[PDB]
Amino acid sequence: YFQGQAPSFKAEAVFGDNTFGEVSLSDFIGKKYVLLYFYPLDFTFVCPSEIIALDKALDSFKERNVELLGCSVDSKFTHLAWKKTPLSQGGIGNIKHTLISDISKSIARSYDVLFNESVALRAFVLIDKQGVVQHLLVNNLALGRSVDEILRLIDALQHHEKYGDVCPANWQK
Amino acid sequence: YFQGQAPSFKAEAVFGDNTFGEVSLSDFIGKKYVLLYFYPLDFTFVCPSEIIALDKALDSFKERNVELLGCSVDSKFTHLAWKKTPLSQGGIGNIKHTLISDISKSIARSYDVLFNESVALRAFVLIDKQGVVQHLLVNNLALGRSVDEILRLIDALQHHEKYGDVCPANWQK
Amino acid sequence: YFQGQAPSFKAEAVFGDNTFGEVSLSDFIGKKYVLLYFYPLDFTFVCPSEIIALDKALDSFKERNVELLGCSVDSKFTHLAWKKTPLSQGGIGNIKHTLISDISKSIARSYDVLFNESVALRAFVLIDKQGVVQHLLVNNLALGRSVDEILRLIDALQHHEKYGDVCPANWQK
Amino acid sequence: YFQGQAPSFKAEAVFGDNTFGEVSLSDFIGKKYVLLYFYPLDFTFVCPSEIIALDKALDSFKERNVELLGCSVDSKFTHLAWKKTPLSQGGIGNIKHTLISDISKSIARSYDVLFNESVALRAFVLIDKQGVVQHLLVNNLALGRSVDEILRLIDALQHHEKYGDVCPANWQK
Amino acid sequence: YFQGQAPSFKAEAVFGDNTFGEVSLSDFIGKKYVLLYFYPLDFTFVCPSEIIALDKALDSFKERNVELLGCSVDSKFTHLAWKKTPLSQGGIGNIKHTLISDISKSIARSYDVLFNESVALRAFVLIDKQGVVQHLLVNNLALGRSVDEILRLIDALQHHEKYGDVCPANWQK
Amino acid sequence: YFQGQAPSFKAEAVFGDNTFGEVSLSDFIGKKYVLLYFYPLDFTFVCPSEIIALDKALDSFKERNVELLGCSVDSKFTHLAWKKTPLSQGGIGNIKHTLISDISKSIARSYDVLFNESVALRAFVLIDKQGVVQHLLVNNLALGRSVDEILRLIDALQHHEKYGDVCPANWQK
Amino acid sequence: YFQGQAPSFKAEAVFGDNTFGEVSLSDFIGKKYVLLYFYPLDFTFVCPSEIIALDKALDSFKERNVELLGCSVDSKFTHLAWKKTPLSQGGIGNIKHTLISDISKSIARSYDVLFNESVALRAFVLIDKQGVVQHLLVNNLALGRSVDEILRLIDALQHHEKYGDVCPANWQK
Amino acid sequence: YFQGQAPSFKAEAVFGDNTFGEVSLSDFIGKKYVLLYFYPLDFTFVCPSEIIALDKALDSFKERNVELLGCSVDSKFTHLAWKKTPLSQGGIGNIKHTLISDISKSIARSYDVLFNESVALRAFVLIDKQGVVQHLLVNNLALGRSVDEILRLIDALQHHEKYGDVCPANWQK
Repeated sequence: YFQGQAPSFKAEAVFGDNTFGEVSLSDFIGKKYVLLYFYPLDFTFVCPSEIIALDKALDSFKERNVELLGCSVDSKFTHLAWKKTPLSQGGIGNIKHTLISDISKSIARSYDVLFNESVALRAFVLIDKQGVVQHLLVNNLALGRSVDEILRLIDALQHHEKYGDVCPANWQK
Repeated sequence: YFQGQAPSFKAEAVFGDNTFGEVSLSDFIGKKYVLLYFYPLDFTFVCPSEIIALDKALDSFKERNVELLGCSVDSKFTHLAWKKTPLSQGGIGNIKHTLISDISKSIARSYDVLFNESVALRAFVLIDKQGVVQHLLVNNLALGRSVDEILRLIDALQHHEKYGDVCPANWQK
Repeated sequence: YFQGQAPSFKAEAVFGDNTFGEVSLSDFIGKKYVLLYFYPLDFTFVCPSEIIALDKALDSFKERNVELLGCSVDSKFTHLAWKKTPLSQGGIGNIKHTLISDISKSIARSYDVLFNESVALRAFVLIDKQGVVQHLLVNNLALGRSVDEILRLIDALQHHEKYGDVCPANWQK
Repeated sequence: YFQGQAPSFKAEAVFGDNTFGEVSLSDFIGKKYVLLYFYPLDFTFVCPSEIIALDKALDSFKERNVELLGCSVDSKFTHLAWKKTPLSQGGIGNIKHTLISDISKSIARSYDVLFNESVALRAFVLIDKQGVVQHLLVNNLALGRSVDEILRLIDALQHHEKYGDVCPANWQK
Repeated sequence: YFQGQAPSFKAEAVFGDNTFGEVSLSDFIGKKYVLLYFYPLDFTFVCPSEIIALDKALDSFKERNVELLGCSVDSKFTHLAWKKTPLSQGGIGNIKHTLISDISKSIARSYDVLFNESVALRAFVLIDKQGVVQHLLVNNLALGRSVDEILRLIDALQHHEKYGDVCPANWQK
Repeated sequence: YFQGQAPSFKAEAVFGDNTFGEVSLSDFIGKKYVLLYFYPLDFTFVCPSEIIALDKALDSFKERNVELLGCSVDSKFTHLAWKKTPLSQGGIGNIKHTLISDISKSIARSYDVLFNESVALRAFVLIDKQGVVQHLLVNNLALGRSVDEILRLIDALQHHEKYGDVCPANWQK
Repeated sequence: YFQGQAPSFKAEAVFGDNTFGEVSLSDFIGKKYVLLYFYPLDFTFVCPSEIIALDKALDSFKERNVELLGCSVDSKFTHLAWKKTPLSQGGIGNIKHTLISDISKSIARSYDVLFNESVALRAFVLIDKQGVVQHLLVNNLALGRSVDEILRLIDALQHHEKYGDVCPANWQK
Repeated sequence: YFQGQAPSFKAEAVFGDNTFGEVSLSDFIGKKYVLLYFYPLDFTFVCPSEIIALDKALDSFKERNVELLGCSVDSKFTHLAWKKTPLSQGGIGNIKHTLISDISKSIARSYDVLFNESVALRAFVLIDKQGVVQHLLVNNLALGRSVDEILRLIDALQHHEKYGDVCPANWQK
């Protein structure tokens, strides 16, 4: 879970292109950091503040070599229809980051974010280039407003990998 | 785990006073936010960068109404002896925040941070005034260097509770 | 399963009105016969020949006191968006019979029609006014083309309840 | 069950000849469609309306390349004695289709038609040339009167295999 | 099993009268000794040497206050048809002792005489007026020829209950 | 149990010689019939009527090619001491048939004659030259007085193996 | 096991009197210390060095208020016969301390001294007046020669209860 | 447990040198006898009467070829800090025998001395050169005062291995 590799997955996905494909978490090993996020459902009457805020800050994730992956229990076909629905009609519009489909609910379950065997709870999961979990943000920290905070944690992660931790001055073995 | 209450505990503890007592996570409900952190062991030759950095920033946690709780699998007696050992001799000195004792390893286990049924992995767990988990920081984000980041997440949490999430401008039900 | 009551359910639903509600199979006891049907997913590129054929023959089901219930693993929100998508754009249009939502997949599972813990297989289940299964049609009999056959089975069911079975002429106890 | 092959069996049987043999459901693969039917017991005082009606329509099943298989928990020896009992004395007479014997009750159990670990419930199971279930008719649809309906479903099955389903006119991907 | 009461049962039965009823092993407590016997099947081509030999010696069992109970996995309806079939046509004729029906196979199973979850093995079980097993005869001792031996064991049982065991002359505590 | 081979055993034993050895039930296959008998304990104040009666009739068992095996949960050492105790002092004297020792209670358990995980119940088990159980005599038929009856069953067994069962005169397939 | 009460038992026993009775370990609570010892079997050809050495030192146990209890898997009847066998004939003679009988092997099992579900291993178990285990002596310390050592441990136990442990001179909290 | 080898272990350890290493119980096979002892915790306010008494008698164990091993659930790092704390400040000082670390609590558990999945109970375990348990001393016999008694048991063990047990004079097979 937090000891070694993040739970692996092989899922169906709608790319920025609106073309379908398969995405495995291992595809990003030694290539990109992954910001995997969960949301409950497509097409609801609760505004999709996290998908939109994250997509609005897509270039900030790309500059930091981070692959954004949005995940819900909906099918890839539902994801595509929600992208073909404009924001003015309750849709997400043509977002440019990938939406993965957790139709069997196994992904949500492996990340311990599945609510009453039905929908995923809101969660932000940062995974490093080796496939190791660095953070899990939930509840009042898993909001669209949290984008600025996620990017600061990515900068801290990237800074920590480069320089390591610091020792208290007066401490000695 | 991330759905409702954080795993409950009733543990032995060494207070800032160097006096012993009992601490329950529920003692802080409707009183304080809790920053529960784990570290593997007392008395090792790896500098205690997280205990010291957090204690150096104690006043920043108090101003934000956050109770700092340090936890390892060591006994309260070992915690006390490590506080009575100065930094120059490999100790932590008289830190002013509480060190809880997870002698049965049940706390570490309930937070899924127990490594090979022996020691806890490094972790920072932020819990709100209702006893609900807001974040879990691990691996390269569970360093002493992370203090600035923890406080920014507390400020975001506190800001999010006050104002809620924001909706994309052009989105409509 | 086929001995007494059909598996019970309490599900979310999109009515003919495009209004949301809850539907329990027991709501129809002593009121209506139920033709519960399953299909895999909303929004796919396989034409929805069964939803459309059944809705086109809705008045034939109403005259025979049969409540049509369509079911897939999609949410009620997805069902509503697929109804708000016209046939020319790959939608189902404003169908006048109820679409129930099996978001937890428990309904499909109870009827033994859940394929690889993901989607429901095509199935037509006829249930009497006492809540007892009369038929299960699957595979090459669970097609849109089958509507004429379903109605003939309803007429046979209704005729059998009224008159009972017939005995061979020359047979004697 | 309804996903791939119908439950397989290897049973003792009384043929039209009144000779004994073994019948496996797989014997009919790529040869015949199978109409497997269950009834509770031989020699009862309830007239055998389903065995007799089906045998009276045997030529209609043969013209449609359908093998009729009657099944109860009785032995092949009991089946033979019931065939050697004329209709006027409470028997079935010399029927020309096969009666299989489910002495261990394993067949009934695999088709989920075993009542209180004793006798099979009335059921009509249509199986295609590949050994896949197409329908299950039970309760008020598992009557002798249902013969006309079974044959119409066979005609629909055979028609559906030849031509496939039909798409709604105005629907487009 | 052999410690206290013989396995209890409540079964369907064909009496000497050819009338149907229910028989419980407990009906005979404080009334009769019971000679419960098992055989595999009715209507086979193996002569029913045990049913016939026992019925031919019925008066010898009645004089010794023994109730004869024949048991197989066949239904009461099959038992009745086999009694209505004369010996010359492979039947048992109008036997005057009761044939019980073990349709669920639970009786055979409780006496550990059920062969491959299908038919009962040949067995002679003598039960006393308190419902306690006195003997089990099987294999080459469970033959029709064994009648003379069964009656000698009943005489020994009845003699042993009246007088108890005998002590060796020269033995002393 | 009664289907094929009697439960196998390899036990410690006191022979007629008062010498110790090992006895396996399989040693007698194709050589002797075995009359295995159980009794609760050595050295009690209940006279050993079955050991003594059987030993007094030893020559009758030898003439019929039957190996007598007495069994209790006592050790071979206890068996030997009870044989070295004369009948006048509560012993069995120098009996000439084998006493096997069921120190682990596994033999009694395999024959379903173990009472409250402590001692064996009285039982007479006749086993043929192929190692198959022919009878089990218990309770009021497992007395010392039963010797005459055991020998009559051996004569019937031996007669049945030679000539088989007899068919009723007027019966025909 | 070693935390609170020693495993409880209610066993059959042969007293010094050669009279039979029942012994419960709880009978000695607040009355006597108990030296419970195990040995494999009565009547063997291995001299009973532990029973004899302990009985020869009986008065040393009585002066120290210790109840000696000898235990093996043999019956009380075997124990009595071994006491009625003199030492010159391989017996134990009239020992004056109690021999308990572990016929079900449950006592040996509860003390973890049961060897291959057959006999108890040699063991000396000292139990205090509150029913708490103070020592377990096994293998090369569970010999008849060990009597002097057992009594020294009883003297140490009794001395430790009276005066408690001693603290190192220069040690301070 | 007491049948063959004492539970094996591979543990971290602080040697007399104050250097760290690994200790396996098997390292001492065919070399030394082992006196493995357990105590609950380092750094408590209960004086360490057993560690100190045993270390004060170290030369008596060395002369008898006995390796002293002290064990608690504390880490090797805590053990080292307690040795670097003088007796006057509540420490153990520079003891010259090994302290093993049972950080996972698996050793305590294998010896059945783990109290409430937290700390080990006081116990003295003597193990021979073949790795076989000879004694377990607990409760009021597991005190610092017990050193004189432990050494007398070692002398008895060593004497018993050399000369074996003694037979009662008048006893004969």
